[PDB]
Amino acid sequence: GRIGESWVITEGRRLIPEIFQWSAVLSVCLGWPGAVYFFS
Amino acid sequence: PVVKTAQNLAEVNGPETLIGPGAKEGTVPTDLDQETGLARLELLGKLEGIDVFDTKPLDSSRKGTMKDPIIIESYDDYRYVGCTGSPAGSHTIMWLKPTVNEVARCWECGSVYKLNPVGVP
Amino acid sequence: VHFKDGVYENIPFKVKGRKTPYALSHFGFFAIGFAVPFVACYVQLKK
Amino acid sequence: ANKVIQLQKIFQSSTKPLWWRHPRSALYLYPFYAIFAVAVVTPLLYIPNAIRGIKAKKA
Amino acid sequence: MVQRWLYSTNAKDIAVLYFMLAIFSGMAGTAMSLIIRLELAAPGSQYLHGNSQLFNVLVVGHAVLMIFFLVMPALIGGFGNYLLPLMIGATDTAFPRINNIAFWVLPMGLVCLVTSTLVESGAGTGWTVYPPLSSIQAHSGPSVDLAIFALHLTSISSLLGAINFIVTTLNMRTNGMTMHKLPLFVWSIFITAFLLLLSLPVLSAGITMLLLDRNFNTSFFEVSGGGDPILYEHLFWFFGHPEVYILIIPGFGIISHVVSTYSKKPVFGEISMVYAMASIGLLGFLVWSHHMYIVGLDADTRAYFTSATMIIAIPTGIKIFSWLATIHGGSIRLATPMLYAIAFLFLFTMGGLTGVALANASLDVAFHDTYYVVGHFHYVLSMGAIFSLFAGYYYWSPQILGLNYNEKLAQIQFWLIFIGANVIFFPMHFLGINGMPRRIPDYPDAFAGWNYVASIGSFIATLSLFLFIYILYDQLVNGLNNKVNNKSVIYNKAPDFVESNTIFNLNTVKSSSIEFLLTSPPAVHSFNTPAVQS
Amino acid sequence: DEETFEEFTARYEKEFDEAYDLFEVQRVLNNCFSYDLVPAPAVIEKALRAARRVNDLPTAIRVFEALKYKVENEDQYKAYLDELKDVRQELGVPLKEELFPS
Amino acid sequence: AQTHALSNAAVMDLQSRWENMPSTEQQDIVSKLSERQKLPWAQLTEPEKQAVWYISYGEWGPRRPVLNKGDSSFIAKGVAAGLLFSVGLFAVVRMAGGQDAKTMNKEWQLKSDEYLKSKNANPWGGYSQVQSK
Ligand code: HEA
Ligand code: HEA
Ligand SMILES: CCCCCCCCCCCCCCCCCC(=O)O[C@@H](COC(=O)CCCCCCCCCCCCCCC)COP(=O)(O)OC[C@H](O)CO
Ligand SMILES: CCCCCCCCCCCCCCCCCC(=O)O[C@@H](COC(=O)CCCCCCCCCCCCCCC)COP(=O)(O)OC[C@H](O)CO
Ligand SMILES: CCCCCCCCCCCCCCCC(=O)OC[C@H](COP(=O)([O-])OCC[N+](C)(C)C)OC(=O)CCCCCCCCCCCCCCC
Ligand SMILES: [Cu+2]
Repeated sequence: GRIGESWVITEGRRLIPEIFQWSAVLSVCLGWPGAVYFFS
Repeated sequence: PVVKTAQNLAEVNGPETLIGPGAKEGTVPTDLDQETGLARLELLGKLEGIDVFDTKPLDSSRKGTMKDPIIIESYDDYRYVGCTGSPAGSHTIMWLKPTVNEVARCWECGSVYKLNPVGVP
Repeated sequence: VHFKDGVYENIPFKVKGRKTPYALSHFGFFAIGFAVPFVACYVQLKK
Repeated sequence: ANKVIQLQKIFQSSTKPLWWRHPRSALYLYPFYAIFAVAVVTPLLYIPNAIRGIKAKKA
Repeated sequence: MVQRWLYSTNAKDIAVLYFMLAIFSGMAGTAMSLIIRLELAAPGSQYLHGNSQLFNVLVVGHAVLMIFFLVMPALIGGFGNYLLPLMIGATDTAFPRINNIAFWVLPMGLVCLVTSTLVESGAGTGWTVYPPLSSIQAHSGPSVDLAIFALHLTSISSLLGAINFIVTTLNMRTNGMTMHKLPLFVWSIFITAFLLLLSLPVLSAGITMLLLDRNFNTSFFEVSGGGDPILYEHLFWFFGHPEVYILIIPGFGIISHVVSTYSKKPVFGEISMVYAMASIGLLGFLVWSHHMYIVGLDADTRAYFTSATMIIAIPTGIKIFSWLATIHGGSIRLATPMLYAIAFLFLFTMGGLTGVALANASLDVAFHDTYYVVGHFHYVLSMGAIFSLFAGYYYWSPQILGLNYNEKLAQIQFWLIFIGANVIFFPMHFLGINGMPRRIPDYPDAFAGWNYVASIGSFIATLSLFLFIYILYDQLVNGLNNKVNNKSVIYNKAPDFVESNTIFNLNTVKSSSIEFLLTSPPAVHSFNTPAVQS
Repeated sequence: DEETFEEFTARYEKEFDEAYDLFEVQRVLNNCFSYDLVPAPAVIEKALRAARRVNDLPTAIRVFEALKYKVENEDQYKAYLDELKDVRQELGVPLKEELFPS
Repeated sequence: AQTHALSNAAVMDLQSRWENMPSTEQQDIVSKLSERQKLPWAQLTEPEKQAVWYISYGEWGPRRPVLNKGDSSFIAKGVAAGLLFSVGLFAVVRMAGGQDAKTMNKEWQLKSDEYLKSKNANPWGGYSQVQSK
């Protein structure tokens, strides 16, 4: 109820949505090492 | 083209018509006729209190609801005022736009404001 | 001095004109956008 | 005085630009401040006219 | 008909004219910076035949032009003279003659600086004019004198404008307005004007002293004759750092106004951070000397300077978190001001992070004058000034013109400048850690790929400027179409799930000032009645 | 400064005594829902009767779907379900059978 | 005014489109709906409820968001066109620049790297690869 539904997202923000944050910075690895490999 | 006594607070109109005669000998006269332009009217008004372009506050403390909405003494078509509560401050100021074409609302007081002309022939 | 409504006259240019329908003055603006560095280079060196 | 009132009446009865105040001064200044200004400005940037035509070409 | 554009007694014409002058200077600076980066695109002489003298001439032209004619005039003058005396309820601003004199002494500066840049000798010492680096022996001719005169006249113009703003704030306040609860923009302009009034005269005195040295051939700051140029170096620091505050704080006020009028919620700790900004303005005279750690000062002096420079750095994070709370719990719209403010705040967080990295004095020994310092201030100045000006324009164009601007063009413009800035500025970390040696026309070819990507980003920025001017043309030609259809944004803020269509139509904006619902700029006689507020 | 919240409620009822159109209903609903406080069934029924004083069923839809989606409040459903059920059965506003099957 | 079974072509014409219908009887239909709902609700039929919900709630006029019916594709392809213009103009200006390097070929860099990375306590032989042509 008040406690059971409180942890739906309170403790769920560490394993459910971290993929979004990880992919929000994934551009660096695909972009800059790719350019390094292309030029060198 | 005749001299004007200019003893009335409202009978003077036009700074050009006022010149101000000089003095031959004596002392500096009082701030009644030696001043040039229309500044003498303004300084007299600030000396006494009866003023044009008055900075006196309006009925800000009054709620100004439908029972007795606030008054604005100006013939200009537009209005630039504000009212966000009877006390000195309780919320962010929002401007009010009194007009005759439509009605106005306060969003905190819900006041319908009516612009107030000055009597004309 | 008090005859400006403030809809299209606020800009310090004249919209009217068949020789310059905001086409010649603005092309001059295009030219002067890159004119000063080009002439600065041209004075001492080549572009 | 006897001339300030007359000048004020003339200005009131005739509103014109340039203030109708310094006609001789205007004739001494503006045409001079045009012709002499051109005569003093143009030579400074017209001296390199002969040198003008630099293509930055060397052999 | 020409007195309106030559003897403008109204503030709005002067504001738009300053905007035009600043945008012209900015586009010229951007084009010539593109030329410079093309010269630095690849080592050698591909487009310019070496000419390191010419190289530093355009480098100093770049710096001086963008600092003195792009960031300064419009960003303060337009917003000040359009809001500060207008929102307070004043009828008309005073001192039109002073503003006209400032405008008409400006072309002296423009023409003199053009002549100084367009002489064979020229002045090319960069933004630093400390002798004997700025000596007449190397940079001969009249360039130094013309630069000094331009400095003097620009300082006079800015100081007189600040005086006018200050007297307007102090005297033209309406009866119904408390001083403690002034808006953040008013306090921002107040602090900026007072810091300018306390900073510009010192630099002006130093510049006059240098002019006397160059003319009368005396010995004050030359190394020969027992001179101390470090005095003028400290004067330039105590100008620039408060001048950095002058350039940034009005941007902070503009962002605060945007978020307050958009997010529909009050700014967290508004009065508390008004007091904090007042403290910043009062204490800015103590953190001006965190750049001279290597001149030869004592260790205790280094400790004092570093202690000050990281003890006055908290309010930056305070403002970051306050604006984060201001956008927290409210409604955020997919509008260009939102994204401009978000990008500006994010890149400012990285810039402040780099500055905090620079705050330490021990690390400065191996970090000073490396690439990291120039990367840091390019970060902070570039994003701050450029994004603040862009957000101001895209947030104020319907406020001053009333003709709507395309949403699609604005979004693609933002994306272009944003991607250009990111691709330019990301590799600077590697560039700093390697130690790219600054101000070299022919740098080692090791950084060739990074120079290539920097040139690509610069060219992206230049085509973005072309998009800017084309967007201006599109607005001028199709404002009526934008008003007719939905191709452009019509209302600043979207309604919430509480409002009926008619109610929102008759309550389109509930802001803290009448400017938003003030009709397109009226004639020179506006605000005929005082503003009443309770 | 954890100021009182019943003062704004009493302001809502005193404006209800001065209510003159649906505009005041919109204003009071926006002000009440803006606060962090969860409205009790009493004040919810007061807002509902204020909206029905002009007899505008779309305003009833507004207030009901606002109650359904006012505040996450750690995802409170069952209380919302029973509250919507009773505030529906008091008068009867069947609308969830139309927009949901879309 | 005191209508009966008011379910006409306008009621189901409202839902489809609103801007095409020429704004001169929008006021008439909304006034008629207001007059009808002034009377007791009596559980109005669904098309009238949907029409009044559409005319009172939004998703039209002011509620039209910045996200239009396919402008995001225009955003992405404007960015792509800008990038293509950038690369094309860079290529053409580089071609018009001409050759300006008589030294520092690949073999020059190879010789320099071999000279640097042959002695003097090399950090694992270095990684100074030649940049490009
Ligand atoms: C005001 C701060 C500022 C800003 C914004 C910039 C912006 C940039 N600077 Fe500069 N720079 C300095 C301050 C700044 N710089 C200083 C102090 C130096 C050292 C001086 C020296 O020692 O001499 C320096 C030096 C410097 C150098 C060293 C010169 C060398 O020796 O070769 C280089 C190298 O390329 C460089 C590059 C750039 C680039 C690519 C940008 C790009 O960010 C440019 C992008 C800018 C734009 C986006 C402008 C858009 C134009 C508009 C039309 C505006 C429209 C706005 C409205 C009016 C609505 N800068
Ligand atoms: C926009 C203007 C701006 C801003 C905001 C800053 C921010 C800072 N700057 Fe910088 N700086 C410049 C403009 C700016 N600087 C310029 C033009 C120069 C070049 C001048 C010259 O050297 O030539 C320069 C150079 C410069 C130097 C010169 C290096 C050397 O000696 O050569 C140093 C050295 O200490 C420094 C320090 C700092 C610090 C500590 C901050 C900090 O105030 C940053 C504040 C931000 C943070 C606080 C991080 C975000 C918030 C937090 C995470 C909160 C929690 C963290 C802490 C409180 C620890 N700056
Ligand atoms: C090599 C030649 C130059 C190419 C560079 C781009 C030049 C401009 C685009 C030329 C046409 C490209 C192919 C178009 C195919 C049909 C798509 C179409 O009909 O376009 C419309 C459909 O929109 C789209 O989805 C396309 C957007 C425009 C075209 C974008 C081109 C991108 C680059 C294409 C070539 C890339 C080649 C190299 C690959 C990287 C555009 O709408 P509008 O702008 O006319 O509508 C807006 C309104 O009329 C006025 O506001
Ligand atoms: C010497 C002149 C030679 C001719 C030049 C003609 C240029 C015409 C415009 C570009 C080529 C379009 C070819 C036809 C495409 C048709 C499909 C379409 O709709 O694409 C539109 C694509 O246009 C756009 O998307 C306009 C914006 C494109 C650019 C956006 C990003 C620009 C970023 C860089 C700007 C600065 C660049 C500087 C360096 C060059 C063009 O719309 P339209 O005006 O032809 O209307 C067609 C409509 O269906 C009615 O029939
Ligand atoms: C390799 C170097 C070149 C790298 C770059 C190469 C060129 C770019 C490649 C990726 C292009 C992605 C396009 C995304 C925008 C788009 O059009 O996506 C579609 C939806 C639109 O939203 P919708 O509601 O589905 O629209 C429906 C429209 N109908 C179908 C009814 C007509 O919109 C969405 O789904 C929005 C979410 C998608 C992501 C939006 C952010 C885009 C910017 C960041 C992209 C980062 C890079 C991604 C690709 C690697
Ligand atoms: Cu500092």
